[PDB]
Amino acid sequence: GSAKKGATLFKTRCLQCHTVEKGGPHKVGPNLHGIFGRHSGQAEGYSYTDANIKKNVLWDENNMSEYLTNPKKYIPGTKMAFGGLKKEKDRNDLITYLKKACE
Amino acid sequence: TTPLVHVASVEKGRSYEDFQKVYNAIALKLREDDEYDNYIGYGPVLVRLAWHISGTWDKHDNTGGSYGGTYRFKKEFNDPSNAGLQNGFKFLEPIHKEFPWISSGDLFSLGGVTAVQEMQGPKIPWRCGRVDTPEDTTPDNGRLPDADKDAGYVRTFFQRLNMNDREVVALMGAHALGKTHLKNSGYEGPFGAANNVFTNEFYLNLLNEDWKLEKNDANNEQWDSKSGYMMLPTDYSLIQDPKYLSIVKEYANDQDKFFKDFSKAFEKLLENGITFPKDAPSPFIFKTLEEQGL
Ligand code: HEM
Ligand code: HEM
Repeated sequence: GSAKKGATLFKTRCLQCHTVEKGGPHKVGPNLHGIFGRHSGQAEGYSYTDANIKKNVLWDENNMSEYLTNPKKYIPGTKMAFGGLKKEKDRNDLITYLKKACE
Repeated sequence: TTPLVHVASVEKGRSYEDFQKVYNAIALKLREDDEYDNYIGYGPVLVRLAWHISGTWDKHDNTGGSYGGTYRFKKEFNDPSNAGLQNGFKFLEPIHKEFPWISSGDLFSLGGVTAVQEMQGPKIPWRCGRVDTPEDTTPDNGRLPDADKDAGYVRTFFQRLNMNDREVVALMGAHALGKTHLKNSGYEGPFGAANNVFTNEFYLNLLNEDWKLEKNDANNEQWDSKSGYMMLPTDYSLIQDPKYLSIVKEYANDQDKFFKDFSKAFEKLLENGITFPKDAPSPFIFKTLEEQGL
């Protein structure tokens, strides 16, 4: 996917609630540094819903695609108010960008 | 001559299934055209369009309102209060050509309802039957409210639409959605965090963020949070007035309640000025794309 297009999708659709850089501030949602290959509901300092912790999934590219398609469908009771990326292209691009952005 | 009366009149041989298909077209266009306004989507502007075509109503002589579809004429179109709504109008254009039988008022109001529903808001019952009226029935400019005002102004203004305190607080919750644009209204910025998902975040934000009253690039004063949001003076006055403040805390503690009251208020809004006869169908609750499997 296009990491640059992914960067635009993140800036316009995620950034208001998430930062990506290491030791980045918690905002509406948790900081996403180190997100891939970590268990959900595990950001230090952040207060998750029990649903997010209970989901208990190591985040990877596929489950990320699924979540971001429809976050309430993948984790019922989640407080992330987000419609969903409904175009597979945009999911691939976003995840491409997020892969490197938050390493 | 008698007070002006507007009798709902169902489009000849149309029924719930037809309106569901109009809804579907609106919702599908909403889902697919996701780039607009830096990926906010058309949802918020459709909601604003439905409120604006409705908010011209004057309960004292039944002059304004959604019935007449009068937004389609230049005098109402170029109303400075309405700058930016041309986008919602142009959005709804191809849909009107696909269902040329639907009256303009029915289409605008339906746009707003569809938007609120697709954005994961409450279900809003909707009634058809608005009828296009002549160009001389179009309300004068200046019937919509100003932003640089206080709570007293707000309460007073809403009397004209027959809305009480709870209905006003509920309706204002729609400022969870979308943003102000400088070139439209002299105000700039996102109202909140979830720009296109219908939540009770308006209330929560009003109460929980740290706001400062400052001048923007148009020299207008608006309340900005450190978290990057903005509120108009009319919005913030909902925490400056004690009675409003109660209701604000209520909706902030209970989203479900807010959804209920908002659905009631919004439908009332879209229907003010309309008389529905006895033979009229019951109000329609339309199926979202989501519960159709999309
Ligand atoms: C495509 C856009 C977005 C992406 C990729 C994204 C990323 C993520 C990820 C990976 C998680 C799980 C974090 C974890 O389990 O540690 C999460 C949760 C969360 N996000 Fe988002 N985010 C997006 C948009 C948003 C928006 C728009 C909001 C708020 C308006 C938001 C607020 C939250 C919140 C509050 C949670 C925690 C949910 C809970 O604890 O139940 N995010 N996000
Ligand atoms: C005292 C009452 C109100 C005032 C002063 C007011 C004023 C405004 C202003 C100035 C804007 C900026 C328009 C722009 O720059 O694009 C706006 C946006 C908006 N308004 Fe209100 N409004 C009021 C009530 C309402 C109500 C009752 C609703 C819905 C039921 C509503 C829905 C919206 C929505 C959804 C937007 C965002 C539109 C977009 O993002 O394109 N407003 N409002």
